[PDB]
Amino acid sequence: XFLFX
Amino acid sequence: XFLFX
Amino acid sequence: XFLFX
Amino acid sequence: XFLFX
Amino acid sequence: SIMAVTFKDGVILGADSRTTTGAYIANRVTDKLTRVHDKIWCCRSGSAADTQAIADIVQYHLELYTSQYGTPSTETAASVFKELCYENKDNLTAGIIVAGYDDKNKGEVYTIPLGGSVHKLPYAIAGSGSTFIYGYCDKNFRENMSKEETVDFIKHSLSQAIKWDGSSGGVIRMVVLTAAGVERLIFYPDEYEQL
Amino acid sequence: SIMAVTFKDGVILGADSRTTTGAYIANRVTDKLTRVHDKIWCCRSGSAADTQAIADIVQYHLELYTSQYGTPSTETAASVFKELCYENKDNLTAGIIVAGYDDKNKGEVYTIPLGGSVHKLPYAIAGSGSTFIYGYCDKNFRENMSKEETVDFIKHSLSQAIKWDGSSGGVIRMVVLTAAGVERLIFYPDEYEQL
Amino acid sequence: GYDRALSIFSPDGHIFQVEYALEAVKRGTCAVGVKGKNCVVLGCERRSTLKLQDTRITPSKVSKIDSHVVLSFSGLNADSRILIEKARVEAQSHRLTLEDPVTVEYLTRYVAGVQQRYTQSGGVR
Amino acid sequence: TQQPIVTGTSVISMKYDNGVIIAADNLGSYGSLLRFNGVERLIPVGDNTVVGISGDISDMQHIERLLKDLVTENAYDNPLADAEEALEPSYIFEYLATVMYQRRSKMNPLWNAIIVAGVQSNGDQFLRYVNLLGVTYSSPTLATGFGAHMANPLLRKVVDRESDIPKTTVQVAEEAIVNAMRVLYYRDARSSRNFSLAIIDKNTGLTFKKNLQVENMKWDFAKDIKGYGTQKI
Amino acid sequence: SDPSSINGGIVVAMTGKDCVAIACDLRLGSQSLGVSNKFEKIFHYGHVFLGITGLATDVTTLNEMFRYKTNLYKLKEERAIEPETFTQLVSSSLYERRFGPYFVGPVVAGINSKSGKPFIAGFDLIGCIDEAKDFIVSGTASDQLFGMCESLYEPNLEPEDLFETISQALLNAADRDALSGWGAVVYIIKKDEVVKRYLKMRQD
Amino acid sequence: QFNPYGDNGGTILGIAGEDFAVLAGDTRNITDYSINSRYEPKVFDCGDNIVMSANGFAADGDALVKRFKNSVKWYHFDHNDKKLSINSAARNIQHLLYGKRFFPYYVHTIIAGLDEDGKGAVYSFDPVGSYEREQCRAGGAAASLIMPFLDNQVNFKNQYEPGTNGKVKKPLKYLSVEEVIKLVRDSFTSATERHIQVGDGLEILIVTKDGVRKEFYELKRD
Amino acid sequence: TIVGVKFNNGVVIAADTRSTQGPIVADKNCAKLHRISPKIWCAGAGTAADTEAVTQLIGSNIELHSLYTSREPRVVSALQMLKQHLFKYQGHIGAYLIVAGVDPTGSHLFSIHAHGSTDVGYYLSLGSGSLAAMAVLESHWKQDLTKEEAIKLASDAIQAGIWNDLGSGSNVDVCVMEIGKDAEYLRNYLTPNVREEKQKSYKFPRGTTAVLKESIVNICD
Amino acid sequence: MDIILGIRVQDSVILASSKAVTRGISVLKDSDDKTRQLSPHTLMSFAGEAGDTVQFAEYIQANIQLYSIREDYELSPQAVSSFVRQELAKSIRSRRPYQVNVLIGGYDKKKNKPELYQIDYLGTKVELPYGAHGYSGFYTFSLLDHHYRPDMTTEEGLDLLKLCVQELEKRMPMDFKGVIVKIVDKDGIRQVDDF
Amino acid sequence: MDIILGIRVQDSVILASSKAVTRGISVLKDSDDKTRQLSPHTLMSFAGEAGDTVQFAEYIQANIQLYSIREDYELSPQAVSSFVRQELAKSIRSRRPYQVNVLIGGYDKKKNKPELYQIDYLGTKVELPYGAHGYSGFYTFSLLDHHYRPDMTTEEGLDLLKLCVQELEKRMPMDFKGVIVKIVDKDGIRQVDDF
Amino acid sequence: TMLAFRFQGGIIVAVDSRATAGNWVASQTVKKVIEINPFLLGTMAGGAADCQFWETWLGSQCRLHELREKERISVAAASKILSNLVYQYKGAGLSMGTMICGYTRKEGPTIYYVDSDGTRLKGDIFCVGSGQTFAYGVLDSNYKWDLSVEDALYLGKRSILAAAHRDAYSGGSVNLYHVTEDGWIYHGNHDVGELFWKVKEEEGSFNNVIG
Ligand SMILES: [Cl-]
Ligand SMILES: [Cl-]
Ligand SMILES: [Mg+2]
Ligand SMILES: [Mg+2]
Ligand SMILES: [Mg+2]
Ligand SMILES: [Mg+2]
Repeated sequence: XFLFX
Repeated sequence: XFLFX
Repeated sequence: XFLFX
Repeated sequence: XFLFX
Repeated sequence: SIMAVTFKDGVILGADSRTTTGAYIANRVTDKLTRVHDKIWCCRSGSAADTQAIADIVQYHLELYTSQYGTPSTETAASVFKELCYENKDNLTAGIIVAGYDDKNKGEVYTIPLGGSVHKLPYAIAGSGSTFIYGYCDKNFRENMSKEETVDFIKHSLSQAIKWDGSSGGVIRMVVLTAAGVERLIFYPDEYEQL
Repeated sequence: SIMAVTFKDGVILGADSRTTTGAYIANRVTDKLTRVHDKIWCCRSGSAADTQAIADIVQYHLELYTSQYGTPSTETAASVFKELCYENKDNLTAGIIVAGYDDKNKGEVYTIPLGGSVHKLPYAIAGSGSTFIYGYCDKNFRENMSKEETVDFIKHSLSQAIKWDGSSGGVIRMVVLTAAGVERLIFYPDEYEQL
Repeated sequence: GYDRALSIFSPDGHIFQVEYALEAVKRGTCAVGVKGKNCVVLGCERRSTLKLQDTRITPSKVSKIDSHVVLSFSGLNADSRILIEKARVEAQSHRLTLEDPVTVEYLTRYVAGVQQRYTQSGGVR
Repeated sequence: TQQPIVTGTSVISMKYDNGVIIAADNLGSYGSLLRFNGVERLIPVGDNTVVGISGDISDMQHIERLLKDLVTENAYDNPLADAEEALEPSYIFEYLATVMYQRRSKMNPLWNAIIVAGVQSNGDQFLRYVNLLGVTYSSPTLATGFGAHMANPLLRKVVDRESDIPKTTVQVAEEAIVNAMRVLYYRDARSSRNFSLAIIDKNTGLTFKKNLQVENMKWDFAKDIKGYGTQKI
Repeated sequence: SDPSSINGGIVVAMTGKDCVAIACDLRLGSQSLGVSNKFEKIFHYGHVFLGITGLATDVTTLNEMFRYKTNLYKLKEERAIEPETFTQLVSSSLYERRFGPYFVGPVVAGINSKSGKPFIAGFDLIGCIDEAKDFIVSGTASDQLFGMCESLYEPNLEPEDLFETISQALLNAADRDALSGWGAVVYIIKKDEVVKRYLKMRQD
Repeated sequence: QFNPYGDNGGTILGIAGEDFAVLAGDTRNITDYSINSRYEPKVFDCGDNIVMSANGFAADGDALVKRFKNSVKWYHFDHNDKKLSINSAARNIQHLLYGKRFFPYYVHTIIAGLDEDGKGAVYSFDPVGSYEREQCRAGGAAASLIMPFLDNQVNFKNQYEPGTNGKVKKPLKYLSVEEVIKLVRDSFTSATERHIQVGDGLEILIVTKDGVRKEFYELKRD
Repeated sequence: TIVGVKFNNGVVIAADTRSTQGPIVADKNCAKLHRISPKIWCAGAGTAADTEAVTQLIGSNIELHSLYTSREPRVVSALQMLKQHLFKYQGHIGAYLIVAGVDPTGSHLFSIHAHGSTDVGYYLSLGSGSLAAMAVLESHWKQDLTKEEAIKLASDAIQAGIWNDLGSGSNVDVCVMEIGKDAEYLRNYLTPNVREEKQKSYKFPRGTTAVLKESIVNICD
Repeated sequence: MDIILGIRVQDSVILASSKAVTRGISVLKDSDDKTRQLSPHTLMSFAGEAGDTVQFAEYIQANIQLYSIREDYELSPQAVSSFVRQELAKSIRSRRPYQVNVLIGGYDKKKNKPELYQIDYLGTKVELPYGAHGYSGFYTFSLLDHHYRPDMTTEEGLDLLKLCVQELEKRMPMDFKGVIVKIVDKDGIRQVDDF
Repeated sequence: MDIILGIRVQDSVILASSKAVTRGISVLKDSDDKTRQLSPHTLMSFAGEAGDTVQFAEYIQANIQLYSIREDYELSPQAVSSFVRQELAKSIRSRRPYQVNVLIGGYDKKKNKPELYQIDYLGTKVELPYGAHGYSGFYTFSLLDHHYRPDMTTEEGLDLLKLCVQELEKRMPMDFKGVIVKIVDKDGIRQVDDF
Repeated sequence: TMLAFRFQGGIIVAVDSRATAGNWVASQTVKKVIEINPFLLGTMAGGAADCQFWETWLGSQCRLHELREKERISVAAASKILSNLVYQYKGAGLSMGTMICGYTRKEGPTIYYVDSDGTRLKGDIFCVGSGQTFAYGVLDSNYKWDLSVEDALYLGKRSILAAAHRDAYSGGSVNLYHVTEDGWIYHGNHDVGELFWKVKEEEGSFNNVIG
């Protein structure tokens, strides 16, 4: 996997 | 199997 | 991988 | 567990 | 790397602009500072999908709150975030900092970690890159700082967070919340890297 | 929380005094600064058993080196540490900082992380509590500092590392390596906590 | 391990240790083998300077290697036991792998092979 | 069986008309922590070869020592050590390729991806890749890690096949490499701005450039990007 | 325990000049055991032909389901369903079971009665449409069929020539797959006549 | 955990004529969805009119070819420069492969050349040394695409004589080097279209009594 | 490989035409550019059935919304409806979309991931060949692109995917959405992967295949 | 449950079903009838998971008997087999599927033809001249491929069946305690008492 | 390999061993002798892992036959059983243990007494009036507890054994294809051909 | 599928020729009978390499025997060399089924089944492989000791054909051998492609198949 600061 | 660019 | 009557 | 800064 | 800092005239939100899929940077110009009300904003860390879905629901709740009861408090906004984060803790990965400006309460900062607990603080840091600046931020933070001092504090802090954290980078976005209104700031690598 | 800092007159090693078994503090007055030669010392982080076994073997190697070839260089000492840490990387958990004073080379610092790689640096930080002071140490470190400046730098740095890291605490031990000789320093909570 | 080459050639092309081993055989009590039309007979001398012997328990001169093969000998009695033991083990090993008892030729070839090995192995006579 | 601890990211390289270019950033990552910033991952062997190494830095330092020892061993009882019997890139590569495959075959690999760039005695360009599996391949452009995904596409636009190599100058080739290093800084989360670049030319020899920085970056458009969809402020 | 390769079987469909062909093997087995040598995998709803490979229970179930739906379609629309429309109905019906799918690889073949255009289409088990000018393949020997079709196929074949090409594509692909073969059927479809031929193939 | 194996993709194809034999292979080398090289040869002249390809895990393929080439060299030294017959090479390679039965070479091996009667020979090996002489064999990623086409076009399988009621089979006959190279090029263009790991270039090694000739053809680079 | 590039007076999206089934190419010329509304188009990567099904569903609901409100649909409406749908299914609907279009508000370019996260940009790339495409976009993109420059950059970004990514191949589809104009869908804008003439015709002599039975099939009532 | 065979001949369907019921290391019963009459001219044999087999057979029996009373009419074997298949086809995607394999032997009075249907627990229906479920098939199919003719009498069918049981009794590991044989023809269902 | 029984009576030991050799769903052989004569008055039956059984039996046979030739003397059943137990006791802590269970039936010529020893693969030796290995014991032990008397004749022992085989043929799941019976007495070892 | 049965007129040995890699049919022309010597045959089932390698090795060991002992090796001794070899590799994962079929003066016609888990059995009838049960079904139901050489050869051929048909992992062609007191005799390669239809027509069997 997913998009993850 | 399934169809998956 | 190898072949296998 | 063991001892472990 | 995200943080929100209260000061004399109100509060400033700060964030990097990096979104990652493993070691690949999916977005290098991300906006992690998001409006849930005119002068109530949040810093988003964790799952991009989860934090967006939450912020969208909170913005909906505070818009419906405003229609009926007028402007909500920063505490009210933090309560709505908490309610979503706490009740859905098993299915969410969201580390959110809620920051808002009242005329009565001035600048307020609420941090909401993974568990869905609420912590009201003078300033808050969060995200993977925050770990590297706990020492720095604790030593350098003062209450009732000026706007320019707070901007330098956030800039220097996130500069170090970005320098050490591979998961943090790109530009440093900042949002200034005062009685004057809402000001967006941006700081590019060529400036902050060589601090 | 361990660090070694080169300065004008030589090098200073610094460390906390906490040994843990989970969340229990097995020893609150540990000495993590250990002599492998007259003026070659190391900071020990990771497994207490592994780091002790390594330091004991290195001290044996450098004693046997001295008997045949005279005083070994700090680089030579770091090489012996590396050889053990690299060749037995699968069975060791040891993060070691090697610091020594030559008359030719003055103060030198070598850091040896988990992998067994060697890195020669002006100063080095390591251990669980180092993560919290990367930002602080990078901003505050200067080359060719005085003894008093370096002692303050290490004291302030480890103070923050101890404050944020639950795995770090107790007293701050320091060892000063100069042409003058070897000086042991200690700093108690009541002093460093309120910095 | 003791490596010394004890069995070696002499200028005249003789291996004295092998020839001196034959002298030990020549000293030993007489043993005779005669094969008839439907039988073999192994005759053996026993020297009569030994009275007060116990003939029940005294090692017999003729040894069974298997139920169908026998081995008599002349020379050093102690040496003969080592060959007989090896031959008896090989006899059982043959039955185990070939599912058939040894031929007399095969058992002989094995024992002869052991004797030969001790004529060009280091540290042994 | 290993796991890499302190790691180096992309190594990128390409052939041009008279020689080869190779580049790699000066970072030693400790997972997500950008721990070491003064790491040289390009190691020259003589005046005609450069070995660019990515992956585990402890294993890289081991390979440095092997190559250093190889030069010493080659000099022994060798009057032509600095002439006809000097180490060739092909000799240095085949040695590393032998070691890499022997170590993978003992289930104890050197956790690295290596590119040997150099110029042979006859002036021929040498560029070949080898990794922890002992897998070897050669191409007009070679890159490791993220470089394979992002650099190769850009470098292949310059040298798409063998016939494009004589048409490519050192100016054009270096420009493409420096551009590729900028793209990797934009998009690789374990990359640094500071990098080293090496040119091995059959005429001008070995040129080793240290302390290079990614520059002429585009960030200005970021100020116009607000929210993640609807947000106007 | 891979539903798509328990029973085995193959389907292939090709276009020609003003004609389409669809062929299938006759094998139904339980892994190594061959059970039936009469298990046809091609059905038709008016002039629209559907071949289905994969789990035999789902092949039978979907046939009964599309007969059901095309019968109601015809009663309400007062006309036979066309291949383009039927293709969309198959896609709809498969994606309806997105998180509990039918373990099938269906293949639509037919000629639009209005335009006269030859039409073929293939699907994955969750209803993704694979439309093609040339050929569609499906089953346990899909790799083999892809290789045979891609090399043997040429455009604008006459029905009698197209028959030879599709037959040779199926037969040689089936002979390199353990779970396919045991007989074969080929449908040659012209605008207003359909010929069905049983091929002689090796029964091992 | 460390995985000592990898898949470098590519596909190879061996066809035997009356007085010749071809061993073809694409020049593309891949890992996952990345192209490593568009031209990395994996069909080698090993000497004594034997051509060899070990397709699959390139590292194991290079090691095997390297060891067989070395086996040919020592065969000359130990047996008075005697020519290694294709049948003798095949048996030698079985022992090379089976020697690592409990840590295999992850490769499909094909060798081609002439038998001792001067007739075209192709031998194919599984990863652990089982070998068989054939007129025809495809190996590697696109073997499942190419092989049934070769059955049809080289061995005339499922092809009967027209008008004989499927009673008389199409008679077997040797193919000309010209007809074989047509089948190789059509096999590889078909495989390139439908297999993502196949493309870039095609390298054919043709073996006659005169020696080993090479032919190279471009393939699609997508 | 799918890309989106903003320009002066609108936005352009592009895609390759390869559909895979493991290492096999199932469709050499499949359409990955989908129409949500007349002037809102969607490039789709990931699970093929999911991208088509989710794009058709939101396209259906957008049409009904457009009729209900008597207004031309907005890109943010398609974006919001898609992301809320994908989020609800927690990434199990494997649709990775680049959503672009023009509406009364202006020209817009977004990306959506399977888990329901959205991104804004002037240039975006999704799919297995996104890194090859993004390398080209990062190298050649600039502010104030013309229509013809944006099409060139978009098709170049797809070509990088076609050549260097094994997941991508065949042709380049483009859709240009300019403000004040009809959206032009350029199906097979580039065809740089034409199959070369075969060496031989494999047309069989009639009667080659052995037949057991013939029968006329009744299709009529 | 283990061995169920079926042979369709000229004028009848013959079902053979093993009598053994085994649980653990004990044969609990050696006279078990693994069949239910669905209608006067339709018989279903069954084998599979304990409990499921009988529960399923009796459920089908009840449904067919209900149909017979409602319409005062006997459903065709084809109709009954299609009904049974649909029940199993529903079952396989249930929370707990019926793990039951069945043979349906029937005589169609309208067509004057015997019909044998083999249906597995997945709902996989086939009409066959001879059928088997479980390991039985691995012996009987090849045997019947050789010895079976389509124009055989009931007596020839019983001799052909004896040849199958003999082969199974010779080569099968488990003792299945012989078979109960039943014939389905124009005159209905009858049991062969001496087999 | 499955069923091996042993009954010690007044003047003899009787061993019964199943004739079936099964691999998968095929009875490969129905005439297998699962015994080896160790000496003229000592017989060992065996059951367990395929290959191990015969390899172990023949290894013991070879060792006992070697002893007989060397000493021109027959080892007592007690001595042979102790030797066999020690071999299995060694085996169980080997890299790959012999998975073989044995019964040793012998007639001691010095004591003029029959002796039955039951030894499992662990090297667990017991002298018994009657013994069994595998699932056989679960039926035969209770049966022999009831019907066995110590003063029985060989004929009475064979009738008692027939009662065991009948019970096993009735209640055992697997078809073990009857038993080979062998008697060990003062006159040596002989086989009962009609059982 | 491979069988070997003893009868009045010696031994019949029949094997298929198929090689599989899962569901991929890798070959239809594999030799599964190894000709050890003019009086010894070895059948091969399981791992292709394991069988092929170790049975050619067995042939070398049988040759060394007759050089050392000036006498042809017994079928018992030959089978036991292979069984003792595979037993050393027990647990290592060898996959081999073999029947060592041959004639000697002392033994007469003899068949030994030897597999990779160390089993060694003398017997009159054996069927080994994925399709052994299909071969058993036909062979057992038609087997008599008093079969003629002509009928025995056919039954062996017909039994493989039966397994080639039903078993998905058997087929290609039938290889026939007849072992007499004078040694082994090859009785040809029979492609199932032609043999199936020839047998169906002539015998009237295989009524399950569409004629
Ligand atoms: Cl975001
Ligand atoms: Cl300590
Ligand atoms: Mg960074
Ligand atoms: Mg087949
Ligand atoms: Mg391709
Ligand atoms: Mg078959």
